[PDB]
Amino acid sequence: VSPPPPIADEPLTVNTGIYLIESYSLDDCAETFKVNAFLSLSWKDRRLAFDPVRSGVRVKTYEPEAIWIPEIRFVNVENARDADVVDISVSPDGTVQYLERFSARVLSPLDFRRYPFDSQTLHIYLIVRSVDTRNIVLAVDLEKVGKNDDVFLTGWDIESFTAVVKPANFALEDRLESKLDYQLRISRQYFSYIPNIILPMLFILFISWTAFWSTSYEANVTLVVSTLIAHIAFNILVETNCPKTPYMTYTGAIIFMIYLFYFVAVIEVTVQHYLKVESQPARAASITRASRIAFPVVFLLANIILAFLFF
Amino acid sequence: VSPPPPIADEPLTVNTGIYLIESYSLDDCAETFKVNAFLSLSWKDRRLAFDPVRSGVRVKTYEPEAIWIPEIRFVNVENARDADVVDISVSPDGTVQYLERFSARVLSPLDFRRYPFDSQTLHIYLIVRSVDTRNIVLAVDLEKVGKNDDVFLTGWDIESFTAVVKPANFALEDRLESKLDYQLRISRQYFSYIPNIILPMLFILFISWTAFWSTSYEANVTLVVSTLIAHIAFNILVETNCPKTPYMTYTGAIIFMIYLFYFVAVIEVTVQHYLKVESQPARAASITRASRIAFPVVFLLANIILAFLFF
Amino acid sequence: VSPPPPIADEPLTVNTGIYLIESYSLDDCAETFKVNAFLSLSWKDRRLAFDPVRSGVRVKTYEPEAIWIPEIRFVNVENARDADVVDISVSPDGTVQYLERFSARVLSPLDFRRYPFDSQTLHIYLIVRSVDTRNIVLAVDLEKVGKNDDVFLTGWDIESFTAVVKPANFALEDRLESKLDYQLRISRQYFSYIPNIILPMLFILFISWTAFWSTSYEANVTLVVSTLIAHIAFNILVETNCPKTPYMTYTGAIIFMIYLFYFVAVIEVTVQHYLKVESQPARAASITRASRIAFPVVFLLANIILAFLFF
Amino acid sequence: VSPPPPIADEPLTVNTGIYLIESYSLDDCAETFKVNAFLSLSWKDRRLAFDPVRSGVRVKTYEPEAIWIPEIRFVNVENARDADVVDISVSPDGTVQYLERFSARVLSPLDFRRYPFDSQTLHIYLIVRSVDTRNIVLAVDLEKVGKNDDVFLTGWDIESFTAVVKPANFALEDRLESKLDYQLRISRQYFSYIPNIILPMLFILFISWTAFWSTSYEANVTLVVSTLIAHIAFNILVETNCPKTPYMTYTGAIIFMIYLFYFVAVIEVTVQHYLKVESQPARAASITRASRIAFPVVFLLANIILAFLFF
Amino acid sequence: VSPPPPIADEPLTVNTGIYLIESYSLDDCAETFKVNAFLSLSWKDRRLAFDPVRSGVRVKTYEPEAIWIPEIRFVNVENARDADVVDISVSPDGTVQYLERFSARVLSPLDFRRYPFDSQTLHIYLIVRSVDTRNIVLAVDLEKVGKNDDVFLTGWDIESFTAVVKPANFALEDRLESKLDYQLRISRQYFSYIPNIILPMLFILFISWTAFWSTSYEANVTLVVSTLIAHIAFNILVETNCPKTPYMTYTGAIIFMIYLFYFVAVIEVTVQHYLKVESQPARAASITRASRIAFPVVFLLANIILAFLFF
Ligand SMILES: [Cl-]
Ligand SMILES: [Cl-]
Ligand SMILES: [Cl-]
Ligand SMILES: [Cl-]
Ligand SMILES: [Cl-]
Ligand code: NA
Repeated sequence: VSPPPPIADEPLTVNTGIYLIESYSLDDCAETFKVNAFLSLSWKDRRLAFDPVRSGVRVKTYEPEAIWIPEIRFVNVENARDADVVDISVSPDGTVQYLERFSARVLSPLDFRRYPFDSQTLHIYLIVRSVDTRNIVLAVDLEKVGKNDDVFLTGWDIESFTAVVKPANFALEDRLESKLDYQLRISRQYFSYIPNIILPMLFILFISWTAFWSTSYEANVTLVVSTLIAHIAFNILVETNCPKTPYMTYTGAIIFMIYLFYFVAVIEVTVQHYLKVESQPARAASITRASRIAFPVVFLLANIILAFLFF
Repeated sequence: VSPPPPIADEPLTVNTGIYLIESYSLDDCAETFKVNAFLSLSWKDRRLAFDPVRSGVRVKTYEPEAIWIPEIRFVNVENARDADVVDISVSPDGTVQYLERFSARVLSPLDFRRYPFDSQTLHIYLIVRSVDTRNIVLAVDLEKVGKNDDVFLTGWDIESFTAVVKPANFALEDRLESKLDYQLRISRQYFSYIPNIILPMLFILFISWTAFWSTSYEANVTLVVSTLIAHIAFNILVETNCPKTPYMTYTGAIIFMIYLFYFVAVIEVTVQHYLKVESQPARAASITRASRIAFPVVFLLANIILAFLFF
Repeated sequence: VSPPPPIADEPLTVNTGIYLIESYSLDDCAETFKVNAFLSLSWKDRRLAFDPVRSGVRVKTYEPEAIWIPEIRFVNVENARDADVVDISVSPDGTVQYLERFSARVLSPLDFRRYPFDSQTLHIYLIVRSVDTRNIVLAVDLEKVGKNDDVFLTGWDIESFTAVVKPANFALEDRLESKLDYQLRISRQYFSYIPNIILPMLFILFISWTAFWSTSYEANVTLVVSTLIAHIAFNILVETNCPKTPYMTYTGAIIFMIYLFYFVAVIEVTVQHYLKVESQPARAASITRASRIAFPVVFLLANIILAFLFF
Repeated sequence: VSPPPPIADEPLTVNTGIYLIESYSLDDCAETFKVNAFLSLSWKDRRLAFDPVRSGVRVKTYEPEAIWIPEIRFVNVENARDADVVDISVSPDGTVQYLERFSARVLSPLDFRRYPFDSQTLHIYLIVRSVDTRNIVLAVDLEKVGKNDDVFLTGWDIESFTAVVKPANFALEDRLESKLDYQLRISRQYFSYIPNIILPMLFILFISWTAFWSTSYEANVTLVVSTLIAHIAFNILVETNCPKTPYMTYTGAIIFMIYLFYFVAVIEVTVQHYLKVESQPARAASITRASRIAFPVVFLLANIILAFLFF
Repeated sequence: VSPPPPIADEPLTVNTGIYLIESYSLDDCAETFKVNAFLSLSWKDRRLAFDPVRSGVRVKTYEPEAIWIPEIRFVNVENARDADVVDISVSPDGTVQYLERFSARVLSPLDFRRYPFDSQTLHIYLIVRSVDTRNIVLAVDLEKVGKNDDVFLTGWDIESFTAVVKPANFALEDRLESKLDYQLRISRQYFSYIPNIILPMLFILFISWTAFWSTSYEANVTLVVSTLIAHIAFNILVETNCPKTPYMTYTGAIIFMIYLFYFVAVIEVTVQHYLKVESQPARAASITRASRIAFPVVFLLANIILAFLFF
């Protein structure tokens, strides 16, 4: 089999559609997600045309091997998609209706800057390479683009599944490629992060601030250091959940800034003790009394500034 | 091969049955489980009919390629099922009896709200897409739906395996699709969670309450902070075991509430020390004495409340 | 190809044999193990009979596709076995000698009650489904059942590999099934658990009991809490190694009971301090002196009871 | 099919090109990366030559099985590449133009000496084995070597993708082989390591130095020991991120040297206490006062020497 | 196709050779390694013989399906090798020269007794089973056994790749099996273990010994218990790197023995405090003074004994 010939010099229009059946495995570290969907292809092959009155059959059904099917591939897949042809139907005028069910691991980058209050636009790129005989061009049949209502992605809210109707036609290795952009819009469900990471992290910090109502250096040292470790435990836990970035993330900024607070609290605790030993507890008392107000305020204002910069 | 033609205008009824041989790999985080079962299919194809007298056989055995077999797929599978045809039998009246043994990774959401005292309904959705020639509809042959007695799912009690007899018929890309719902009812074996997570977590909490019978700030600080840390160790362990959720879980609520108890115990320990230093140990004594009763009671009442809200 | 015909009304006897080449990957959490073995099959197909005079050769060699082969499957495999036909030999009378080399992940439950002093019986179930023409029945050729001397399973002692000679014939989905039980007997190598988990865990426990020869509440609180924490560290480690169970395990019982010891040691340490503060160190001295003897004994006695209940 | 025959005694020149579509999964521990690219091959096969006049076609398309294709393999792949033929075009002189899309896991060693400030040269080796008929030699068509602009590798900056134009021709198992070296130049994005590992690690060390402004042995012991533990937590985190090497890495050297600082700080803390107990706090005061300056300087100096040796 | 017939009653000699292209993924816990190599097979088939002068062609090239190839398998592979035939060449005399490129996961046990100063002998066993017609016997063509210079195995030094020239001929399931032993000799690169595990572990132990120059029970309890904890962290870390063994390993012995040192240090710290409280600090002073010398010596002597027993 060879491609359908052009009537006039026109490129072949392959109408495409992706219908999500399942979405799963959004790997933050790998910046990948798995998808199970219908891929619909539609193109006119005049060689396949027939008479409905005399043939008595409105639609003719073919096996993939029997006819010419355009070689459609995904740009951003890890391995080539696992596909199973559902149906091939030919209308009397020779319009072909291809339908396959596929599953693929899609590689699409994520912006972690606003984590865990981030939204993402996942991409699925369809592509066709033009043949020497004729040029192939992709189009979106919006009728055949959608998703099942039950499509869920654990820890995410699925906003929309749409296609950018205008293909990106360009030359690659002295031939035309026609690229389509399917978009899955999702927003992270930040709920869990509040009682699991954010609040426990704030409690340990506040516990270290009780050192401002204590004169016991040994006690204070213990408070600050111990709380500090725990901060370390949470900080590390996050790095694991997260992917390394060449930029700062929201949570990353909060976590880093909290380290400075522990460092300064240690300084205060050290200073207060030094003065007490040097028999000048009145200076020490002033610093400790200032610290009781300053820390919460600065910590609080600093957070405000950060949230402003990030949102 | 093409589908059996309709006598009158009727849709084709494909009788289905799933018999579980093996159940395994219930991944809580992935919300998936693996299954190994028999899939039985039965439909009438008049073109295949014969006379037992003329033929000298009361049954006819075909190879998949030889006859028309309905394209049955699973909706909620990760990848398309691994299937091996066991047998295809034809009765003299053109009644086809298809049997395959398959294995598949089924994606079915879980409700973690009552963890680890939760029960789940796992779903296996069978589907058939109608062809241009005729409409296909699924039915349940309850005689061919079951499970082996030895079917086990590690850390779960297998309640039942049943099918919702009435299919969910609907349009998808202008073709009728017949969807069937097979249900595997399971309930979690919470036993382990008592000596592994629940009791150790209560012991560390109770140990922090011994600070209410001590005047040593340094000793008290150590008691609360250390225990808090251990609680942190346990709190983190759970999140690894359990998926991030946009709702609170039972264990999650208990764990979060316990953080508040440590926070308040630190406040009490701080308050008691402050008064002792300000040469007013009679006030301190009252608060500490109140704390000894108040803590256990409030803790206990709060759990009662939570259990009420969750069950 | 169809099944061979009966010469009287008899069922077809398929003689089986499994010879283990390799056993590996015993996953305790998954309750699975991987196996690499020879599967030998023998049945008689009179339709394949030949005169060595005419054919030239005393034994004929066929390709699987060329002749009828009984559909033998494994019941308890995760996915269908990876098999490669080593040889298919036919003797003049039509006796077929089938040899394949396969590899499979077998799902077989484990009893953790006596961990790490447990022994297991791993099962490999062979099965055949009878056809409408004739009934198929499995048999064990004990001459072809065995294992290589070099067969090892990391962290386990391989006791025996035997077959239960009598098949389990039963009806399933209105057809007969002939099931065979191959057994791999193994016992855990508990050696490692002594210097890795058991002894370090006892040392930390005994370190806490040194609080019985101290009057320093602050030092005691450190000893008991710190050591307690370490126990926690070990406790979790086990849980990672082990599977959640609906029953208590030996190690699990020891670990849980040790928590009670820390809890009571904290009580003693609290009690002793309270009395010392209430200016009654003679009562405190009696309790501490009793504790020095009571603890080891009770701990010791308790272990005895536990070992008795478990073995 | 057999190889094209030599006109004169010349070896067959196969022109090659690799165009990266996707690069992902750079595993530091495994020293591997996954790639998805176009592989282009071009050679002259006179047997396939045709006259455009009598044929009426400027090009001819063939199925892989129909013609002779040189057996090109990758040297450094884990498993043989997953390839799909995109197009095979024959020009009138019999110049074959082959194009496949492949995906492969490439094994290429990494130099960790400058981690996380290291750059790497990833290699992809193309190879062809010469046949008994004629010698096969590889060449680079620089017009067909490149990468998509959107090619990204998480946590790395992609510098260049080039080919060493001159093949490495040599003998292997008594046949000549033509080897080509494709190079992917990348440099690590060290950004993250600063707020995640480097800075937290410096803060904990500096906190240990507050012991130089304290006379409380118990507070100092706690300060150093605790901080030391945190370092330990960070040290372990790294060796998990980072592969074991037979050489020292930059971060590894910093981490190891920091251990010496804790060890010496413990000695100082011990010495200072010993003197204080021996009723000679003037000596102790001198050592502590020296330590306040010495540590930062030595630490600071030590780093310069290290950074110098490593860069 | 059937096997080549014997001229005289001789068994068929299949000359073998394995040439390592790549060696990777040495999994200590799994006791496996992955290999990518050339497998060469050479045997003589008189049915395939031809005339050089008459034919004009020195060598004839066949497709695997066209001729008889001996069924060579690997004994110790997890799954059957992924093989791709590179070339089949027939000499006039009928000597066939087969060459495939394969990749396989080899299961070969490891001796951890001297870890991390251990050397291993990895095995690759080639096997052939005889047919009813004639007996097949393997031989090593040392000219075709080797490895690429660039073959590396992360964290290991590759010593040699050799073959035991004489096969192990034996009967299994009433047929001859000819087994060959290919050996990959490797020695572990212990460098990393010194600054990563060994030295940090010694530093924490020396820090515990500073308790011998302190009279502060509270400080000593902290020193010994904390450091002890750190030791635990390292001990556990090692357990993750290593596999459970039925024997003691070198590192395992060092780690276990170090626990005894902490246990005895706690006893000393307890004893010293008890005497101080009983108003007898002169006895306490003697024990502490003895301990300072004794611990290093015994620690040092015991280590010597251990190294002697292990090497
Ligand atoms: Cl694709
Ligand atoms: Cl399916
Ligand atoms: Cl099977
Ligand atoms: Cl390849
Ligand atoms: Cl093999
Ligand atoms: Na302390």
